[PDB]
Amino acid sequence: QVQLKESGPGLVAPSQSLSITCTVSGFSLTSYGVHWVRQPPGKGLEWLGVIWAGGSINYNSALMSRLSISKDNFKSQVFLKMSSLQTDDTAMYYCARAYGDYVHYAMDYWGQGTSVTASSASTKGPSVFPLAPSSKSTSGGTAALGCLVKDYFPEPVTVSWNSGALTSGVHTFPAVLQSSGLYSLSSVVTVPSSSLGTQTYICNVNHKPSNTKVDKKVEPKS
Amino acid sequence: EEHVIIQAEFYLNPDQSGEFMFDFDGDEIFHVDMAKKETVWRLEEFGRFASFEAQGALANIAVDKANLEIMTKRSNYTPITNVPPEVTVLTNSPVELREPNVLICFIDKFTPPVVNVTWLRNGKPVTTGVSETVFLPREDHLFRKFHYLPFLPSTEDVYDCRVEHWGLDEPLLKHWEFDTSGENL
Amino acid sequence: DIQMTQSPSSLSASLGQRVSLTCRASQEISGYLTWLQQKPDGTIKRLVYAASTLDSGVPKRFSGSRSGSDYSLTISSLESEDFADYYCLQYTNYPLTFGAGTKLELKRTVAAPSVFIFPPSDEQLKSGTASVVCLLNNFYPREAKVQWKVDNALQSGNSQESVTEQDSKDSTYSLSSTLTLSKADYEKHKVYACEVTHQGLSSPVTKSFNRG
Amino acid sequence: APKYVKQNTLKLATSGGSGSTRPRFLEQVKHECHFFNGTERVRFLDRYFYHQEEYVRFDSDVGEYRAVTELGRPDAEYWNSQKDLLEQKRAAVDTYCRHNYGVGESFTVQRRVYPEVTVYPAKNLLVCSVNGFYPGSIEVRWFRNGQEEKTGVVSTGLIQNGDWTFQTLVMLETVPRSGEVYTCQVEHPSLTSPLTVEWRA
Ligand SMILES: *[C@@H]1O[C@H](CO)[C@@H](O[C@@H]2O[C@H](CO)[C@@H](O)[C@H](O)[C@H]2NC(C)=O)[C@H](O)[C@H]1NC(C)=O
Ligand SMILES: *[C@@H]1O[C@H](CO)[C@@H](O)[C@H](O)[C@H]1NC(C)=O
Repeated sequence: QVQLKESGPGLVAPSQSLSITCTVSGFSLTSYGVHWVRQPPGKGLEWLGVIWAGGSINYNSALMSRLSISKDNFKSQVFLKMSSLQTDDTAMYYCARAYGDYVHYAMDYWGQGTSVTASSASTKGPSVFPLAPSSKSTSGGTAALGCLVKDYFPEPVTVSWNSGALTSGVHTFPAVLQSSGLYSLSSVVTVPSSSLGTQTYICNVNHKPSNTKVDKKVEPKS
Repeated sequence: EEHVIIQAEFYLNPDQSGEFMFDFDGDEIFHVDMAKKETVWRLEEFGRFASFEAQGALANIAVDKANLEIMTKRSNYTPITNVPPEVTVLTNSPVELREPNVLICFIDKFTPPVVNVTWLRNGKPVTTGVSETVFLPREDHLFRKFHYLPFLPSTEDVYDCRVEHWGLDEPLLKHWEFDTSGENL
Repeated sequence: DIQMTQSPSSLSASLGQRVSLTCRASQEISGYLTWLQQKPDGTIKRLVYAASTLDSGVPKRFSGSRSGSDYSLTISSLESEDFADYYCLQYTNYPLTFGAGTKLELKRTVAAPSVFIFPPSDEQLKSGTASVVCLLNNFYPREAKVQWKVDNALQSGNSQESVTEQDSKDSTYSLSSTLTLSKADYEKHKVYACEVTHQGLSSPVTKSFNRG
Repeated sequence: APKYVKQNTLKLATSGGSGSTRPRFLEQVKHECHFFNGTERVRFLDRYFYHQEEYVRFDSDVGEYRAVTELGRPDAEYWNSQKDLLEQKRAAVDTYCRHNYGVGESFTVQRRVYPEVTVYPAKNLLVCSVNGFYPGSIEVRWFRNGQEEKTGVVSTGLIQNGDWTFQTLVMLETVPRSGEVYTCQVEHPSLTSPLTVEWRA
């Protein structure tokens, strides 16, 4: 029932505006307040602000009014505006619930999180190259196939296997920052070698900032 | 789990407030009045079907006081967090003009078990005709309380439950009005 | 601004064991402290609020406590799901300030990595670049050494790796070392190999391909 | 003639140092009884608290006191050493839980109170108010022209009044149209037959 979900642009150029919305369901924005928290990649958590049930707002002084938090009770969604975006702002933005209009009401339910990257670089679709199983007898009955997602910007990328059906024994690796400044990652599955001629292994890559959705089949070459 | 019968006691310092009450699925069976030293059935009928010696409940509060000193010392006098209350105001039956009704003030999810509650008809304190429950125990081990005010609805009367608690900066005013009955829900 | 400093930074313990985090406040937060849990996928679930008030869907093994300005989360009977990142949070006055965190790791028995190696794809070769990938699957501990020898020659750069989180089921890590060359620099050799050094391996395991 | 029986609160173990708009200090004790399949399986749970933190707890399923925070270890160790003390706490499943169950079964378990059902529109959505019933096991259904509507029902949940009665509001998110006949159906153990209340445009 009680749910909060963030939604906003994946890629915002610097010196522009960042507008994120926290659509909530399960409770009324006329009795609960909504906080804003961001988490830079690898670093800790930073509190941004909060608009309470009765509309009173408290911002973090460090943010130098670059913050504008508004609310629309009837449409049950909270808003967030960041101005004068610098490279430091690249992080993951959350929202959380709190009762009443006083700081001593602890927050409880959190959102899923949304990624926002502030860079002048353009969005680029990923290139999906297949990692063939090949090998020989590949140990005693195993097999390793996988997909390689190379040269994309920015994050994130979501990799399913067999349209989600195959999940057991899957490792999708965290991205790395290539020398060019783009990202690159891979996803692998460990499947029985006997099933290499009697099961189809496709990987589905979704890169929302470039609307790139590629479905590449990984067929052995032996 | 079908039913649960809880015997709940607590003791608070320096206020020296004690409580001894029974619970059945969230509602109070009876509590022992510390002032008059008698059992107080939440619904009066109960007393016709059962009894309880209230002097035995006092001995339990004595041990509670003892244990509280032990605990307080064994924690280097670590205080309690003033956990603010959660307050909504609703009516017993759907409001109909000129029909007897009751305004209920639901105070929930707070601790310490100390609160000032005052009804306000049109901005003025309501003196007589108010009932109130003892502090009811929650399962997250905070507290919950009920304050009642029977009334006769009209369009010329606004009400407010004024709750003061140490977790708050200012008193909490929850406003009720005939035009806006179910709005909060 | 109040300062929140969490003590155990990278604690690592075993299953069915008791751990304890310490969060200490520069000023007095007067009991307004919450404990948060962040599984690696981003999910943030609240465990304890107001120093030691247990949230609804939290087992009784989780336990908050306070002595002075010292706040302690104590997870008893450590179970598999209880291994994630943990933050502490003050909310006595704006601004709200978080602790630094605490990576909690499930220590298990040693596991040797099964080492696989992947040739570059035909699609990638045409594009003028080439990437060879070496995968070390289901190993423990996280500490492992991977080395690229091209034609029996140790390569230094163009070697970028990536480790996963601890698997929720089998509690092992996985590593992906990717060596990148140009289509020109690729066709200039024949033997590409991958040398893996780990605790569970008696001696380095080397898988290799000869472009054929 | 029926007498409730109290559960003795046990003294802690003397074992601590010292130190120091006024700070408050709270100690709670909850002797709770849990009943399953009527009176067949009974779990007793002699719990001791400090503020909102559980310190030490006896479990009838465990048979001895076990600490819930490290500060409760002295107390759990002190109490389990007393041989006679543990026997009473183990027999409490019968001595105290079952005894107090039978004392109040008439007015607690077997307590039935008719609801009062009321239908009105507000906000144009339709509300089915069901007030003053015990117990809380209740099912409310919305029918739209003799066709149950399992889509659009936002129930406010069970709302405890505090006077051993519950209330609840089930709202149906439907355009009232015209000539249509909406019906609210209430099933409750205090009734002999499912109540229905109609409302026409
Ligand atoms: C209940 O009301 C009393 C009286 O207003 C409050 O006691 C006062 O507390 C202030 C500090 O908050 C003191 O300066 C006054 O001297 C106190 N007056 C008396 C008569 O004691 C009390 O704080 C209120 N309780 C709650 C929980 O709000
Ligand atoms: C409940 O108790 C009765 C005895 O009164 C027994 O026959 C029945 O099997 C029990 N049911 C369950 C689910 O334990």
